[PDB]
Amino acid sequence: RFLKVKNWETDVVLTDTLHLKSTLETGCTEHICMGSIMLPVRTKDQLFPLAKEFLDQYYSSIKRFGSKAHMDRLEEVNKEIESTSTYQLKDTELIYGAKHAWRNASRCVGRIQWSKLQVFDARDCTTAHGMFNYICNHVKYATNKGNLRSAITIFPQRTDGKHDFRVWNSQLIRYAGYKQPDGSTLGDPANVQFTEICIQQGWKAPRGRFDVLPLLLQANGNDPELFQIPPELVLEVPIRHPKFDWFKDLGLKWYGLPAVSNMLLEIGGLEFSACPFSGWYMGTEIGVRDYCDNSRYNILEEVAKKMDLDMRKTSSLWKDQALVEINIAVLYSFQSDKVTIVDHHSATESFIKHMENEYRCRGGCPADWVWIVPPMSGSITPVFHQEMLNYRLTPSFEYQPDPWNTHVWKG
Amino acid sequence: RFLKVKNWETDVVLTDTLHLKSTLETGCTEHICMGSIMLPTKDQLFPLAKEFLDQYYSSIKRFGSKAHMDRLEEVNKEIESTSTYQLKDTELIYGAKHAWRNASRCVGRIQWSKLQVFDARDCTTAHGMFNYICNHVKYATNKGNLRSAITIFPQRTDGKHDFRVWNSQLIRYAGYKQPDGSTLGDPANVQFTEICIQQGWKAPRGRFDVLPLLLQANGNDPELFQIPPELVLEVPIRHPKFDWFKDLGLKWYGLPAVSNMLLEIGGLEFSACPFSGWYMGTEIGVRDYCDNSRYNILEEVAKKMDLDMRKTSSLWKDQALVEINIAVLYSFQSDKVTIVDHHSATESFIKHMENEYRCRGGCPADWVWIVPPMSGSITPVFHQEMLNYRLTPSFEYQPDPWNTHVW
Ligand code: HEM
Ligand code: HEM
Ligand SMILES: Cc1cc(N)nc(CCc2cncc(C3CCN(C)CC3)c2)c1
Ligand SMILES: Cc1cc(N)nc(CCc2cncc(C3CCN(C)CC3)c2)c1
Ligand SMILES: C[C@H](O)[C@H](O)[C@H]1CNc2nc(N)[nH]c(=O)c2N1
Ligand SMILES: C[C@H](O)[C@H](O)[C@H]1CNc2nc(N)[nH]c(=O)c2N1
Ligand SMILES: [Zn+2]
Repeated sequence: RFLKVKNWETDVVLTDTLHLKSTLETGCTEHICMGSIMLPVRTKDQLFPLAKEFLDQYYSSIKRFGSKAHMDRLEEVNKEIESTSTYQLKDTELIYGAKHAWRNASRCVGRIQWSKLQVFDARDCTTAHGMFNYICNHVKYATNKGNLRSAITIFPQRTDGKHDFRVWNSQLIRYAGYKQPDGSTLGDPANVQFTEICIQQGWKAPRGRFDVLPLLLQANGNDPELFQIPPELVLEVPIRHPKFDWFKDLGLKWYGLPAVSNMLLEIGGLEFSACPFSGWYMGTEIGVRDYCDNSRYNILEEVAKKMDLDMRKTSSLWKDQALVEINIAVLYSFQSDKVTIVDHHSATESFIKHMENEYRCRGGCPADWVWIVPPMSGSITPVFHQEMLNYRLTPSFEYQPDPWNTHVWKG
Repeated sequence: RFLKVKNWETDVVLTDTLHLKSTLETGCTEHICMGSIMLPTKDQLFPLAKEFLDQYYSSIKRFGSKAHMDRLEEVNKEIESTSTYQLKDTELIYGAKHAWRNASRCVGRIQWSKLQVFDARDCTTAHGMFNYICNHVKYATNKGNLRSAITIFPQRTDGKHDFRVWNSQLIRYAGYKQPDGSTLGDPANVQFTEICIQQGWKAPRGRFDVLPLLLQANGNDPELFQIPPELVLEVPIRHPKFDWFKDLGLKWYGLPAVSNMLLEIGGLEFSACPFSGWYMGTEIGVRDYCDNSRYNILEEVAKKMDLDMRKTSSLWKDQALVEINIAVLYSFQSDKVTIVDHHSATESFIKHMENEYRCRGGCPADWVWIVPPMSGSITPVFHQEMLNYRLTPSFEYQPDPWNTHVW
């Protein structure tokens, strides 16, 4: 079966066959599209076909499909599954698997980079202290004094679901949020709940606007433990504007390393519940969402006041004008400090070439338009005009419930 | 089966039950989402009529009444005898308003119940269509104080006598491919312009030539008519700060009027049903002016602003974009021509969505189309989960008549 996508700007038409290999469900039906919905213990029974599907893909990729090495490996995994109810991946398979989960991530505009991922195998880790050390090393490697390098650290896979490894932080580096008795918020309002957990767990909060949160780390299903990332490993960038000298006095900064730590990595049916991964920022993530969402730092008003825009009616587009200047400032600041960042024009242009390359060589590139299009200037980027097909391939990154809602406290 | 949508900015959760009444298919499956794809008999007819009449009679609190039953009775007999049926004026008006109410890609639906419906089912000739369209244009324009309207021509019979407006919109600018290899005017309209010329249009070969109407009545060959120039309200574009902006020579038309869609009501198909409201600024300033395949003016504007266009990361494109959109809104407002900015429009839509969930159990919405083409996440619709599904009455796409027409 063949599906066509068209780019309405260029009239380029692509043909997808890769979607034939999709296994997971989308959330949509013939009667309803859930394309804008944010969020729409395995028996041996279900496990071997998942292992087999993965190993077949791995051996095809190395041009050894149907080799004795392939057949022996299937054999070895089958016996390991029937004996132990699970199986261990070889380092090569783990690396291939992590790269492909990223390659398959339909919400990621950065995927041109997918084959360049440093994989840190942390499957020998046993304690929260061990997790802390692994994560410090990931932060140091990935940051690389501002010359950012993509990396993932993979902690032991799920067993019975009662011994999960989890990073309780949604991201490795994030700022605390504090709810004031008057209802105002200090810091990042998005992180108020997690900040409260940390305080409850014994974190001494400085109560400032940009306090780096401690790591809350869970090993082997035990209660999580608090650790402070060494401040010297946390690279930050003071935000200033190239023309507006008052912009520095807004007191803004941000961290250099975007590192998602709350997702689950599925490879060959195995589940890696703790798998922090990082790349580098696209400017709009900070300049549009982190700074300008009403529910985040929400600085649009203050900035517009300082530019002396007409703020009496929305039709002066004061919000849009200020948004642009803020995003110029983010990019300017990171570039000036030689910290890797990419603008939304470059990134979406690179994505289009990646997507086209994927169609030619892979038969498709699953992509979620709602996430791929940047949160400002959408139609002056080429992804806006690109039809996309969203489907789910494995290996994959998946959402999982927040650990505080599901954890059984040992005490 | 009962679906929740969440607003991630406000934490407000709405519960959708309205989707369970949807009939038409989405293009999506359990295995693939096609949310970003632009274009994904007596026995057929009577259940469609019944479903429609049931919802009509429910709407006026007369469900299960004798008048309900009598009407249902009358329609069924008419279908058995004549193979089709005729809508009562009340039903036609109800259906048209609900087609708009159901348009999942329309951000302006808070206005849905305030629609002026012109019944042109008595029309028989292309000259008649022209008169009805001129009257629509003049009524809807109202000297700049725009009023939403639809004009509805006779319904499809055997499919061989279709009424069609060949134009995709009532008011649009011609496009001409030059020897220079460049494109003059609106590049999106080169093909249709060629058809106009082939049909005898004497083209002015300018950059903002209002296309003539190509009107098809009763399945006959389309005829050419020029909308009276004094009925096409246009706005010269200037900027409140940049004096040089007027020198770009830009203008646009005040009346957004879609003429290529098919209105389905009660299984009946109205293949000619031009409708109009008023513009949201970004339609002109972002898409019409800044799409690379349209008037594509970003570079010229950025140069006049003397921006550093060496690096993408200067965001010169984004800066020029905002100023272009400031000029559009300022120009329409200064000339007192109705227009809405994307902040006001999306704020209105959130209020509408909440009304619809509260009073109807849902509101079908296509996020890909609802979120404005600039400044997406600083508008509230960006943070609003939406469910997209197809309800009738509806506006549907239909094939362009020049690939259909047996001349
Ligand atoms: C190397 C440069 C990268 C860039 C420029 C980039 C860009 C982005 C952006 C802008 C988003 C949307 C994030 C948001 O809106 O919250 C995203 C999401 C995502 N990225 Fe990438 N990314 C990069 C690297 C990576 C890497 C190394 C991985 C994994 C190995 C990855 C996997 C994902 C996944 C799974 C999502 C969806 C996250 C979610 O649903 O919350 N990305 N990326
Ligand atoms: C009165 C103010 C109105 C506003 C502000 C408004 C706004 C919009 C906008 C911005 C779009 C997207 C158009 C595009 O991107 O090409 C749209 C689409 C649409 N509108 Fe509305 N509209 C209004 C009136 C109406 C009326 C009166 C009707 C019908 C009676 C209508 C039915 C539709 C339909 C069917 C679409 C989708 C068209 C397509 O798929 O090409 N709108 N509207
Ligand atoms: C690997 C990767 C690369 C990249 N450019 N961005 C990301 C997301 C980064 C990120 C960092 N801190 C916090 C977040 C939050 C912001 C608020 N969003 C609603 C959820 C993600 C996201 C990940
Ligand atoms: C009723 C209505 C209201 C409104 N604000 N916009 C519309 C869309 C109007 C419209 C007018 N001229 C041209 C177009 C084209 C622009 C290019 N698009 C690809 C197709 C639609 C659309 C319709
Ligand atoms: C409701 C909607 O799905 C939600 O606001 C989405 C839209 N697109 C997004 N796109 C990105 N990259 N990141 C996001 O968090 C979101 N949020
Ligand atoms: C491919 C994609 O669906 C296409 O570019 C869409 C995106 N969203 C849109 N939204 C509106 N309102 N109008 C459009 O023409 C489009 N085009
Ligand atoms: Zn879908």
